[PDB]
Amino acid sequence: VYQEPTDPKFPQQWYLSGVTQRDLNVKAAWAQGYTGHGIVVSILDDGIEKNHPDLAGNYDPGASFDVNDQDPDPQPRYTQMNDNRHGTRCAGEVAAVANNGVCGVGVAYNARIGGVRMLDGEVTDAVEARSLGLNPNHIHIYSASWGPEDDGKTVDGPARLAEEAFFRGVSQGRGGLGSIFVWASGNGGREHDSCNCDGYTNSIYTLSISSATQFGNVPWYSEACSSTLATTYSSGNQNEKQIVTTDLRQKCTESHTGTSASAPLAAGIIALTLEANKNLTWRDMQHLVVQTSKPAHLNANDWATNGVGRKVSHSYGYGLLDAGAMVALAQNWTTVAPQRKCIIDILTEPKDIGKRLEVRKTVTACLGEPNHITRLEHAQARLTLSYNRRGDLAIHLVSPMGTRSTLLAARPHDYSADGFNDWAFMTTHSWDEDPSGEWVLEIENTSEANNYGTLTKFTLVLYGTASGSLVPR
Amino acid sequence: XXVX
Ligand SMILES: [Ca+2]
Ligand SMILES: [Ca+2]
Ligand SMILES: [Ca+2]
Ligand SMILES: [Cl-]
Ligand code: NA
Ligand code: NA
Ligand code: NA
Repeated sequence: VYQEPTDPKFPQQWYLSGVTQRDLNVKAAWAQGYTGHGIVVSILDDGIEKNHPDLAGNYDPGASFDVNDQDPDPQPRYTQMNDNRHGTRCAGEVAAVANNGVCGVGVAYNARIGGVRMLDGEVTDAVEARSLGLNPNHIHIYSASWGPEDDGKTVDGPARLAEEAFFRGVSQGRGGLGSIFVWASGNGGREHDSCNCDGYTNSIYTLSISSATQFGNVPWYSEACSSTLATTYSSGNQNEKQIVTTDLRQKCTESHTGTSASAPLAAGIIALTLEANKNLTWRDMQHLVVQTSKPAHLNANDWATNGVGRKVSHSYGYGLLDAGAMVALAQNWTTVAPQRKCIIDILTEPKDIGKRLEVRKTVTACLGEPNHITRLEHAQARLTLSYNRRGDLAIHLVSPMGTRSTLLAARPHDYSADGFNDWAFMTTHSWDEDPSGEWVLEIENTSEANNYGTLTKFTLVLYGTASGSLVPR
Repeated sequence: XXVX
């Protein structure tokens, strides 16, 4: 009979298990025999306290490097302000040691855990690329609780080396199955930021993870966008509990918070899932997340049922991760077919935006060709447009099955006159739909100002397959 | 940028 951890703070890890159902159903996975044995996770952040009493037993030098100082040792730089505590807090959520009388436990408390010290310095494209591409045949899962500024006016994504690292990772990493990149969707809620204006979260190669408060609400810091895939618990108001993990200087904290805590918990659940089936590809893992995540009792005003009967929200993606359901479904999972890509150049002429622009196009989704897609995964609207005040724009994309994705909500702080330069707005909300038929792009001025601009390019990029569909939910 |  499975025996749950005895660690002193495990009873405070409300998000891992409970009788209340407000949890990530992690104990069910543990009881099935999955605790992360043999899986390697790396925290790309400001370092990892490799000698921490709750990390040393799982620490993996092969999963670690110091890109900031160019040496193998990712130990954090100690300062009075304890600035470089962030990576250690993330690591303990994944893989804090269990049943050792110290602090709590990781989600995957028998996995191997490393860290890349890469945020404590100038974070160039090269720094990011050397981190994302570290030891890709040893590290299975990369967790990143960082990204572009959350000021609600930035549009920024991976530059060339970092994007090359993503493509190399998913193509040749993990023996050709593909590196698994887990991303925190952002902390820009108070600035009304959109996580589609962040090219790391908006990438198809990352599982972008949002947060829910203990009582099931959208936290103050949460960013809504269509690229988010799923949710894990994190902090909320001061009556709601927070995240328990390893802290700098060999301490234990019960007050880890924000978007930063959600991605590591997801990385831990994915590690348990990989233990259950080591042959899962990077795309298989996203399919499992889509099929098993749970909307129930997450509160949002934008829940919608997509074309295959799944509920989806811009705050939560497909809902809360469910570790027990993930590991169960992984065991007999049939590898998905190779990824197809169908490129549809929509416009025949530039279109003035004005107060409102609607572009309708009926597509065949590469009918009769080897890249014919009847089962969508990600879809992108790659848009090139000029506008005088970017944050006044709201952009929606409607699929042939009637699913309305918000590609961009208004951003009050985004005064930019620079527009969008082939920006690949991504939605997960039409996963498993048939993309044949009428797509609708809507661009509107949400303000009373007399704004102006022109849409000069709209490429609809469809990814997916032509086989293996399930009966809709 | 790149912020924690
Ligand atoms: Ca070092
Ligand atoms: Ca412990
Ligand atoms: Ca953001
Ligand atoms: Cl591609
Ligand atoms: Na491959
Ligand atoms: Na992503
Ligand atoms: Na159709």
